Amino acid sequence: NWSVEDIVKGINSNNLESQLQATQAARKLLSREKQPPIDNIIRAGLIPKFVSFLGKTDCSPIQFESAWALTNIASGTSEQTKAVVDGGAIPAFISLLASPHAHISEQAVWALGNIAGDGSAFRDLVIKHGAIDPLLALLAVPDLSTLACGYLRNLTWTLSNLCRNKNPAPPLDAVEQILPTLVRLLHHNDPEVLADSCWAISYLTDGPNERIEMVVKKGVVPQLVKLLGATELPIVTPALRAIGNIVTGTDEQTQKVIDAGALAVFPSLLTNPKTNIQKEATWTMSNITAGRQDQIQQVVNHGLVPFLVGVLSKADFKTQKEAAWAITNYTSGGTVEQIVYLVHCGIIEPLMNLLSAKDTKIIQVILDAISNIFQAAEKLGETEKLSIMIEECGGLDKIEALQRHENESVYKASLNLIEKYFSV
Amino acid sequence: SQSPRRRRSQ
Repeated sequence: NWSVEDIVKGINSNNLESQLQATQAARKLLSREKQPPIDNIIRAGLIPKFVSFLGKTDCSPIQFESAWALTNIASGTSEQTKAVVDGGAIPAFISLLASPHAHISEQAVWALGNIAGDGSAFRDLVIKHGAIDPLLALLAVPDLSTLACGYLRNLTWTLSNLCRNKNPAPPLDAVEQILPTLVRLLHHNDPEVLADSCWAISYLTDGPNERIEMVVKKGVVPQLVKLLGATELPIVTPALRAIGNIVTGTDEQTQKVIDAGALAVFPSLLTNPKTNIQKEATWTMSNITAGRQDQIQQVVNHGLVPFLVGVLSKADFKTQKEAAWAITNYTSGGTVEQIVYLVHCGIIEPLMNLLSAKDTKIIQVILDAISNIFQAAEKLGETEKLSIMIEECGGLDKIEALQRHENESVYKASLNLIEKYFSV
Repeated sequence: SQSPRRRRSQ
């Protein structure tokens, strides 16, 4: 509607009502779907004026309009977000969290979410300015259901950004301060609150075992497993990420996931029509089969080996690569009986067919698993029985062709295989 | 991961 030129004229008028009308006009310009003129507004020098309007407690309308305008500037590129921070906006927005007007405090929540979402530095800067205490105070009600639903979703999303990003991860004391509120939100019945809570938990568990432990010790794994079975893709996706993260930790952290019943949802996850769900579920499997023999046994007992055979047989190639890793981890740590069971489920033929892949890493992984299965066969005396199985499905052709392959590890291992199990 | 930034188009 208005031109930037006219907005500037109104803002510079030193007439509060004229300034309000011009700030609202800026807000509407910045709120249009078609390429908002953010850089034009910044170049006109308006950010410092918007920031000063955030402090006009006597004129809450101009606080709201300035907050909205600045929110949308901070929603753009890093350099645009930086312009808002450089104008002094962080402490001004934190001051607005205590506004008696819900729509104004909500806009400050939103703006701080955008600023913290830029990256690690601005996230930690929002924290150093003291955003966490007043953010959490807005949620200190006995039942979250009494809060307005849009208000609650905005607070959850902003808290999730305070949990987001690495190098560095969020300060340990900030995480520990936020976590109990996060756990409340993870048990709330709104699907958008649930999704962003799950995302927050997935960020917190994307790191070293000490960070996983701080989440797992709050008892959220059962709720994560429940959400793993949700019908809403926007909930299953972060729930699976968080579960996947947790099983990259210690065998005891992985056991909590198994204890909570996660493996029973993997028949559905490993056949999920959404390829990134299948991929992440198979990746998660590969870190469970890297565990203890008793954890491999629970994978067996839940009937999941046929599902791994399936994904190896037919899936998106990235998923098939995760399955190859799941099998190599299984054969690396499993008992002889567990490895025998894997052959009886049909692993050999799909394993052999993937030796035709161009990818050099997957060849080594598959060759490594064939090795581990042969070592199981040696312990039993059936090395030749296995060599005919690999022969019958056209496998021997592939290991044979592979000793003349560019890779050192591929040529060495494939030749070692030919020499030890396919000779006179 | 989801979008770190949200514009209010309202």
